[PDB]
Amino acid sequence: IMTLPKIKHVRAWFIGGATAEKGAGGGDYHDQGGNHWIDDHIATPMSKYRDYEQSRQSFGINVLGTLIVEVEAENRQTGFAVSTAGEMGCFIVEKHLNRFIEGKCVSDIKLIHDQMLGATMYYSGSGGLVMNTISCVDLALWDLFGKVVGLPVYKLLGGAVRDEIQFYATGARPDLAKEMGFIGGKMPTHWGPHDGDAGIRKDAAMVADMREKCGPDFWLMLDCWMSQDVNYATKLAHACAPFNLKWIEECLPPQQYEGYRELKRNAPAGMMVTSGEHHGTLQSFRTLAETGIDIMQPDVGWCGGLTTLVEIAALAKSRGQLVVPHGSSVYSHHAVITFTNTPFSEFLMTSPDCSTLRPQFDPILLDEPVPVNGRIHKSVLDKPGFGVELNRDCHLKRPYSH
Amino acid sequence: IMTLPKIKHVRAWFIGGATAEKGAGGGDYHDQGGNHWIDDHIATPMSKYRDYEQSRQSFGINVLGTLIVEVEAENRQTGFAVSTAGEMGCFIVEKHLNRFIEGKCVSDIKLIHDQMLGATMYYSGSGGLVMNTISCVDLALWDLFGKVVGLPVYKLLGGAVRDEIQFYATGARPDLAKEMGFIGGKMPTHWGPHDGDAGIRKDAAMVADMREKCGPDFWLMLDCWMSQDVNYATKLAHACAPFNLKWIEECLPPQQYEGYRELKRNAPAGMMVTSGEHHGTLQSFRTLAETGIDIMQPDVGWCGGLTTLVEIAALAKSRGQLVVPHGSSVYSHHAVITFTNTPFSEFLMTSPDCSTLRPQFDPILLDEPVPVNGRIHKSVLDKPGFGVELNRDCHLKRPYSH
Ligand SMILES: O=C(O)[C@H](O)C[C@@H](O)CCCO
Ligand SMILES: C[C@H](O)[C@H](O)C[C@@H](O)C(=O)O
Ligand SMILES: [Mg+2]
Ligand SMILES: [Mg+2]
Repeated sequence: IMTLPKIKHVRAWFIGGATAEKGAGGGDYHDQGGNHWIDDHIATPMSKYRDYEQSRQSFGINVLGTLIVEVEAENRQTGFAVSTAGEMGCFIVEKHLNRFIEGKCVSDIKLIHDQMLGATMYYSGSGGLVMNTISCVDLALWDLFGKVVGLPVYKLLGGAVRDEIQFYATGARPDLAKEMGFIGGKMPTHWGPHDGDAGIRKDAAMVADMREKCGPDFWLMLDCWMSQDVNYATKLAHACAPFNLKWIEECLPPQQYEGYRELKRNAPAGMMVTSGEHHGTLQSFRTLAETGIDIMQPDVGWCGGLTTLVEIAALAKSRGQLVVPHGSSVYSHHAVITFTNTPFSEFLMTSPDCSTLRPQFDPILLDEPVPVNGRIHKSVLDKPGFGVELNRDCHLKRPYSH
Repeated sequence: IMTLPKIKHVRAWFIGGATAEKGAGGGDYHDQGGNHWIDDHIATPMSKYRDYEQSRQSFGINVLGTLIVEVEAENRQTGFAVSTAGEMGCFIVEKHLNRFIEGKCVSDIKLIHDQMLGATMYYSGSGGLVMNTISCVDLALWDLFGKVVGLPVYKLLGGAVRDEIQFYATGARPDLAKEMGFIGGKMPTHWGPHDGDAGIRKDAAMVADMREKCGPDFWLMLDCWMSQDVNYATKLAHACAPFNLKWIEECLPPQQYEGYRELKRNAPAGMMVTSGEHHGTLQSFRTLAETGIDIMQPDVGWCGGLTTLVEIAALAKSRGQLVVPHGSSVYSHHAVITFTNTPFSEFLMTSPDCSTLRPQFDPILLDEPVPVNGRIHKSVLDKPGFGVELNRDCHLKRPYSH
């Protein structure tokens, strides 16, 4: 029998965010610099305001920054993970959650997870900031466990059900993505309800243009980042039907379950409606799944962690729905390669102009895998835990201790 | 016409919490000391764990502490409010929300509220910590506006619809509350699902005992603080029917809307099922209301603020449902005294043994009204804003600035 060490320490750091260096990248996808496609007039719940229409950074989409959680075993072996939470995330880990982590066996992952959810239920809001923090701890624990055992997380889960992961790319250049080998391209909408018919015409024209440039089989999708209402989303969906838009994503704020049910009913035949990247907790996904949307897209570092993601996958599978996680790099790779119902995955372009394969969490992860010709072979993931190391060269800050 | 000043500064402080003095009380109801009824073997989602069964403080119900938000107008007049968020709440106000507040007219309350919701949607989780912070800002704004205009918030809202507010008391001593003049007493359950039939027997016996001591007309209620499941809650509800328990509260975690619908259907005839203190955003309450529960109980400082509470009241009223806010002291008083569908209100005993009328938010609020003979006359609320001043004698800490 294999002997397992206990967890000795848990520590949290952060980079980027309102109290560090702006544009640090890493865990917080939106903590970028200037002239980045990911901040180029993207439609949001705030773009109806003139002062917040051109830039998401202007309303503060980058204030949190990156949270880094590292768990150390008694034998000095360590595991870690990153997510979006920054300094406040550090407070939660160092001043609250540490009590459930330290002293546990490295294999007590599900126990620690349940205790974190139970202990923070009174202030977690079942999603967002607090759940991002819990997710980061969960991932760090899986990483440590796999590194202690000497196995990649995907093998601990029951092995891969496919030899490689195929990706679609999210960014402003589906055409460049096709050249890179991706199977599809998801573009962000730039106009919203306040833009009316003109907004619909413009975003639909954007899709029409890429359809002409990419061909019929390369998938095209629209990401709406919680910026619409049912009527606008319905009009946009129908305006894009002629171009065989594969799916229209997150048209509504997360609490609007009833609206998603209506939107899905109104959707053009064969066109999928998706959401989920901002939802958290298994129970929320149960409610989301029952709205009838085609694909739920939890972010492994935001939905509650790998422990929760695996449950969401089972939920979707029981209903014949697909689960295609939001970004997440290796944290998603090790999970989805084992999911029969995750036939493809997402790669969110961190490259300012979507012309290069800059790593998903650049530069916080050392040796971070990137799709080559739109794919990541399972052999690439054949390393202990999630297979990466923390880039200690980054200016990590430790705001709290215990 | 009256001239209104612009908002010049917004500042956040905190007391209590994991990074200050434990047991500070104030905004965080649970940041108490030892031997307090509010921490006496209260059933929770964590009490199934032996190490966290006896005390909620042990699992960290007190790590956040009190958040204090003060908004200052150009004319030097100030308004403020308190809630549960502490240090992290300060980060959110000083490093993110300040951009939507400063520079606005003191009357731009609803605008600032919508911008706070839109700008934090990507990490707010629609409730909990972030929403508590937003609520605190909202309340501070109403306070400032009323103080600038020279009117109590309840008059700005459209006046009182009753001359006094009648209260029920939450605590371990319904009998002592009856002597104090309260119209009812809500007790916390001490056992949970893991305790099975014995747990049900014990909490039901507790209700039976108070029914014998208090008489038939004094109301009795059970608060279950998200600690049960549908079957346990159903059994407990039926076990308490013989004693005419008025309602059984928050039996399930907030995301379990489907469970609440089932619980309400299973409830004994005439017995009410309530929840809502941990829910946030108007949309969540729409979903909650549709489960059919009888009373929604948002906390003004957690649900999104006064701006949101007024909307929730309209939602409930449109359906014939009642809205009875969770604690909140003056922040609830000024709102509910104007609600036709809030016939009574709650006073959560901060007194360690529920024998005295220690102020709801003691000691952070100066001149904080307390029910006298179970009531608060509207004349008591006849002061600008929410009618109270910040107890600057407390050891307020300013972790962030901008
Ligand atoms: O699904 C995703 O990769 C994210 O939602 C992309 C998002 O950050 C860009 C805004 C699109 O409207
Ligand atoms: C005593 C209970 O656990 C809560 O702290 C009280 C709260 O839920 C209320 O409704 O007052
Ligand atoms: Mg998306
Ligand atoms: Mg309650």
